[PDB]
Amino acid sequence: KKISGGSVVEMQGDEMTRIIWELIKEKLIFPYVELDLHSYDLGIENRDATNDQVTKDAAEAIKKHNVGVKCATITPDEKRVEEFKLKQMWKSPNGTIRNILGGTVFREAIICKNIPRLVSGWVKPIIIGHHADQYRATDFVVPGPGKVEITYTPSDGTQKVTYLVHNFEEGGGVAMGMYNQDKSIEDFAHSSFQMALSKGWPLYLSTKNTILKKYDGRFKDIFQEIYDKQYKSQFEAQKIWYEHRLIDDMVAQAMKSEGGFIWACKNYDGDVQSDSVAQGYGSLGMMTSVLVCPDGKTVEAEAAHGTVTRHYRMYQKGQETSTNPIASIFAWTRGLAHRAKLDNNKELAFFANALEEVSIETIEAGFMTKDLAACIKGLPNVQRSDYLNTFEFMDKLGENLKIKLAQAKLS
Amino acid sequence: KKISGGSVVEMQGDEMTRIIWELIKEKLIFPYVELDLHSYDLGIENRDATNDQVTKDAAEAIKKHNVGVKCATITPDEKRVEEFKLKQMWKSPNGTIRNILGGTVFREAIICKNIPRLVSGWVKPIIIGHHADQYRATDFVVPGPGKVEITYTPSDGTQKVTYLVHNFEEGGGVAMGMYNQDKSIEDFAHSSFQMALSKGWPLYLSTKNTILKKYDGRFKDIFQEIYDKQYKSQFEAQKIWYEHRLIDDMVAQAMKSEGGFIWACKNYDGDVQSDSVAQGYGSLGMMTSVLVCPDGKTVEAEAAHGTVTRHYRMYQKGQETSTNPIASIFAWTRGLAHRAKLDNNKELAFFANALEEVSIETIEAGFMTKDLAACIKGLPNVQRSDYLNTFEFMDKLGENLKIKLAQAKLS
Ligand SMILES: NC(=O)c1ccc[n+]([C@@H]2O[C@H](COP(=O)([O-])OP(=O)(O)OC[C@H]3O[C@@H](n4cnc5c(N)ncnc54)[C@H](OP(=O)(O)O)[C@@H]3O)[C@@H](O)[C@H]2O)c1
Ligand SMILES: NC(=O)c1ccc[n+]([C@@H]2O[C@H](COP(=O)([O-])OP(=O)(O)OC[C@H]3O[C@@H](n4cnc5c(N)ncnc54)[C@H](OP(=O)(O)O)[C@@H]3O)[C@@H](O)[C@H]2O)c1
Ligand SMILES: Cc1nc(NCc2cc3cc(Cl)ccc3[nH]c2=O)ccc1C#N
Ligand SMILES: Cc1nc(NCc2cc3cc(Cl)ccc3[nH]c2=O)ccc1C#N
Repeated sequence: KKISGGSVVEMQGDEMTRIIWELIKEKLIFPYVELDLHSYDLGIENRDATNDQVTKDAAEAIKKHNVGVKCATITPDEKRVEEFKLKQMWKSPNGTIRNILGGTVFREAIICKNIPRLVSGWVKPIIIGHHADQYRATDFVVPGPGKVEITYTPSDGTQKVTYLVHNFEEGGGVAMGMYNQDKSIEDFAHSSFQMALSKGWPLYLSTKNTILKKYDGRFKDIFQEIYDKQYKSQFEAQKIWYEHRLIDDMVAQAMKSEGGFIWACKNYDGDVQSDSVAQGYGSLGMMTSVLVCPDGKTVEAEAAHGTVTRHYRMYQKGQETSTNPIASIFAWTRGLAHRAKLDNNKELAFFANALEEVSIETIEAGFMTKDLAACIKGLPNVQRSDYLNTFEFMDKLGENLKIKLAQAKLS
Repeated sequence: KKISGGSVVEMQGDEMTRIIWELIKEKLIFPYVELDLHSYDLGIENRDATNDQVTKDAAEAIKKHNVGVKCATITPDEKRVEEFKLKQMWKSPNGTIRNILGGTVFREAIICKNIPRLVSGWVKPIIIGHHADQYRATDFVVPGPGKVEITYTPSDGTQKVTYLVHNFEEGGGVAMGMYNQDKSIEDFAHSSFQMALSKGWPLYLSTKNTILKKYDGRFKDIFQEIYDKQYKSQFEAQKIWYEHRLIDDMVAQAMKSEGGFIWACKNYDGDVQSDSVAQGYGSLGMMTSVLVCPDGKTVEAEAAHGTVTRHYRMYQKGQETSTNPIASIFAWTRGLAHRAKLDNNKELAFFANALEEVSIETIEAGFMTKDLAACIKGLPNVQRSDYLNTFEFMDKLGENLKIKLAQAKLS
């Protein structure tokens, strides 16, 4: 008998991650779990043939079913449009899914004891939620002298208000306007509080409300009042807390820490690709994300990395690859964990736990892909004997998962 | 006789760095250099007694004599007001000096062969330049539904451009105008190019011009314009170069590099206190911060760390301290090096370089403070015999500086 897993939305993607994804299904999920599988094919070719309709259906299906697990997908640029002979430059599937579901993206690196962290003392997870404000900035060029003003015009016909941004008296420059709605800050707080409670770690919000007393102040105030009104009691009953920190203070305290907290980052750039610390552990192969909706009901899980084109080109040319499947595995285990939580499914919750722990324990036992060996050894000194290829590593996790599940049949 | 060093503005500070600062003066500078020394005591008690007049006079003195070397100071919080019975929560002296002088801050880690880096590849210094954006922003509350717009009116009156920032439809929020003058971007480029030519390293500018196509577009354009018109020649002379990089590209490239480059960071997210990589090595006492004014002629140097309160507590209680003075020493050498460039002073240029080498050479020979020995071995495997205390380390440097300067009659 396999475990009854229930309703899961699954999105197939592109290139190397598509390959790894099928291995995870074939070798780690399907042998143990029976799913009411809502599979959508978000490969670039299927997205093109359906005029991106598959991406919309998949999003609507997560809304309906509450648990999405997504493979990484090609976001087409002009070079991909030539490669695939695409009908048009299809928007990022991630963009499409985000704006339908709403939510806050939380990223977390998976800790192995034998894999050096940026701070050696980091042994508990650090979980970063970003809002999105560069993404809704209206920026322009100031060609020469003149006034830049930002104005608020009430919908109710009361007096417009005007604020001077700058009087350019000599020469030009550059100017932009940025906003946040109360509604989005409330969603971000709720997603942020829901996560801390569910992982049982404390929550920090970092801002620069010393400089931006109004803009960042609003984030501090909404978080604080939603905490007091709605979450304080639950937090104290898990012996955790919420606290606001100035960014300077948060960074300082985080580098002194052991980890084990949620960090809500009111920030200009929330991209993984521009975050040194995300990029200064193992690979993006050890970075997982979850989109958490404010309801605390609906979750979408993916690897924080891309389709690993470089490795895929090697795999088409027949050459040996060593691609880290951990972030992709943890998309599955976080989705199934959330499935298990919604359905009070003790067996699926155990299984999801077992697969996370077999993943960490396999790497901790010395069995790893090249990227992780390069972290221990330095890339110049890595030998073939220090690591496993993609298929060798997936077979080793399969071996260990079988053994841990056989042993667990004593409870 | 000693070397004639000329005018230097020196700023005394607080707690552990004040102890080390005097020790550097008595053991490494004063025995070999005579200064026309303009000394300002920026200790918290003298700031309070003078109602922070000493801070304002010290900044004016830097503008007049062109070279400042500053010890770390206490930035008062509520606990410091209590501790010292302060009259007011005085503003950071760094802030007061920064906003008085303006210009570009460059932070740089000091590299030793035997001290591990956050990335092994890093064997040459990475110098980050940032302007001294979000400080001159107008932020406000959008009290309820309506249109937030930003509008440009040229002083000639020939046009009116209105951009929608956001139509608030579902309650209110916050909004914000930001600007930059072309002169400020030009000052930032000139400093960045001069630093690259002065150090013999290539220069990268990073922006987010994929999203802020115009705001960051203007940065990219002005840097390219200034390069092509007045630096390309001298860059090719010194076999270095200048390129723009998308921040997403720049980080990944940087983690896979050997270092040895200047990194102009356009980034509202951007200052040393909110940079996690810089905190890593700053808190080792291996990071300097040089403010470089537009003129090209005025610099303030300091350690990128605090007063090291915990070690001061240990010293007040008679415990042995092992505090790293390298960043404090490199503030002096960077300041003396600039003094020497201005005055065309070969003897002082030589002394400055000779002290940097002695410091690095002493650590490479295995003589270091606890934190450095902890970096190599791990704190748990550190024995007393692996490190020197504050005074033993300053004695070793002194002894080693005397040897190297005595052998300035050998070759
Ligand atoms: N759907 C998504 O979530 C998402 C997000 C980002 C990008 N993408 C898409 O992915 C495609 C490729 O983007 P990209 O190559 O810039 O980014 P990427 O696929 O994340 O790969 C960047 C590099 O990081 C390393 N790396 C990333 N994931 C790894 C893993 N699992 N195991 C080992 N090494 C790993 C590899 O470095 P080495 O080459 O040094 O070995 C790889 O070439 C694009 O078409 C883009 O649109 C999708
Ligand atoms: N003017 C400035 O330059 C400046 C900038 C920031 C802070 N500050 C002021 O500094 C005061 C104290 O702040 P803080 O103690 O949290 O920050 P800090 O002085 O940077 O020290 C923080 C920790 O970093 C390590 N560390 C820093 N410098 C070190 C060195 N030279 N050698 C060895 N270890 C070193 C120590 O870690 P361990 O304890 O684990 O050894 C120390 O406790 C505050 O009142 C603040 O206002 C001023
Ligand atoms: C323990 C660890 N956790 C990570 N979690 C995500 C994350 C942490 C983080 C921490 C800091 Cl201090 C700054 C930026 C960060 N960005 C991240 O994406 C990322 C890297 C590492 C490491 N090493
Ligand atoms: C070799 C080295 N150089 C440093 N230079 C300054 C610096 C580099 C840097 C690099 C990156 Cl990839 C990201 C942020 C950074 N911030 C900095 O302040 C900082 C740390 C280290 C180290 N290890």
